[PDB]
Amino acid sequence: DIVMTQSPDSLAVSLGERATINCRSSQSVLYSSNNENYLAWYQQKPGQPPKLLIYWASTRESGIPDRFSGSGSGTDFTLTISRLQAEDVAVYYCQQYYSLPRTFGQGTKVEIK
Amino acid sequence: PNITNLCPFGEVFNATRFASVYAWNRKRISNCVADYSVLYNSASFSTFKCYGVSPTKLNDLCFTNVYADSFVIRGDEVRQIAPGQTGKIADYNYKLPDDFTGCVIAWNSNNLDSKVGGNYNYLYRLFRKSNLKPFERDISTEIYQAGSTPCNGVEGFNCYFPLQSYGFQPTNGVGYQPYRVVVLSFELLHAPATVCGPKKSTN
Amino acid sequence: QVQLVQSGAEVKKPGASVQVSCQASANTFTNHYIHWVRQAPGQGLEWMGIIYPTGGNTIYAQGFQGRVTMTRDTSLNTIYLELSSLRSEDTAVYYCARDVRVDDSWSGYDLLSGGTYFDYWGQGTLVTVSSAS
Ligand SMILES: *[C@@H]1O[C@H](CO)[C@@H](O)[C@H](O)[C@H]1NC(C)=O
Ligand SMILES: *[C@@H]1O[C@H](CO)[C@@H](O)[C@H](O)[C@H]1NC(C)=O
Repeated sequence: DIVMTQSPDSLAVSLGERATINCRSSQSVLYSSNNENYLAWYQQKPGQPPKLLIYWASTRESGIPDRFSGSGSGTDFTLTISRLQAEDVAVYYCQQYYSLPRTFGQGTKVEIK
Repeated sequence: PNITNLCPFGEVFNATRFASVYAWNRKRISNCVADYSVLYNSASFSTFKCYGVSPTKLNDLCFTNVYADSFVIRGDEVRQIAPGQTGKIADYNYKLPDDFTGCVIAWNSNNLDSKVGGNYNYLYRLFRKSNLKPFERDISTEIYQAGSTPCNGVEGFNCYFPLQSYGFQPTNGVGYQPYRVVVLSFELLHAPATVCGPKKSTN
Repeated sequence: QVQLVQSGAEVKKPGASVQVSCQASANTFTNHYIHWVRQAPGQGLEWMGIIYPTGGNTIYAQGFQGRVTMTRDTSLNTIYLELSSLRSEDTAVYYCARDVRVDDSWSGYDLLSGGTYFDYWGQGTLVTVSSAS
């Protein structure tokens, strides 16, 4: 049932460096007809609700800066955050919208230095 | 004024049994006043998805024929039932035309088309010589050839029985439960006919 | 000027009924589906169901098939819960996440295909259940 678990449970990121968040699905979300990889990436600060960052596999939604990036196809996908300098400490959720019931990831906490 | 004969939509939607996708049935709705507003307003249908003609416009536009192609497919495979899509159901079992004018109705059927112990009575084609043409009701059941060597009409290496079973369970996710489908592919032709909307006569 | 708000915090006894809900601007949310997402404080997100706002066609997750029913109100385009048989596992926040339908091809509604992704979320409505205050 599109069960899901991120490879990195938690990672300590040195400030200003690049950190990757691997995110593996149990079943491939790639759809043959249009060939768009159905994943989206979310981040929620404590208290606040999650905010989408990348809506397809790669392209980022309007309003977010170009710091974030994601790539991949099939089942292996990664969110690469570049130059982690701001207070972007949060828990990062990747989720399938290929089919119901929309199994979100367990979430991984990013830590500074 | 009023309808002359209500169409047999109850015979299709509320059918006692629904055929597998590889042998999808087709009910030729003909010469009847069709009420679509009763179907649209229903809260059971988890997917209506009218193409070409808007759903509310249906009740005063009308055609020569209406074919209610019906089958059973798990929920995540429902998107393949549409023009231009590609996939196992789209390629090997049921291909809609690239230019299409219909309404792919669907609804959850966990309580009807499944039981506590599961159900293996639904089949789907996993191998074929080539892609289907539109509305190609191919009910082939011969052993599929996957190589140069002959299969000797029997299962073996490089030889697979073309139809496999869904095999549902009540523990499956909501997207993986059995969703029935009805397509309603409209048609025009040289001969006029009036499978058409209600009278709408207030008096 | 935030354009999506919830019904505020709720507290209920086990076995009671809860009506977490969110009212929104109908001018733009006739053509967007709207989900419901759970999160326990220590666990991650969880999925509850989808509601087509006008027609009210609904799909629930298998884990809550016999525990929730969700309604509509076309005048306000607000949606409600009916989560019953509350228990200690039910303490969680409830966001009415939005969707954006991508395809202009088909008219009508499809709860399995036209969902796509969660572009907008409501403020958290934390629900707690306990024997006594
Ligand atoms: C429908 O129209 C005709 C009468 O004009 C006839 O078939 C029948 O009486 C009408 N329907 C009912 C329910 O009477
Ligand atoms: C199927 O049966 C139910 C209850 O018997 C009824 O409400 C519904 O209208 C029927 N389906 C159609 C298409 O009329």
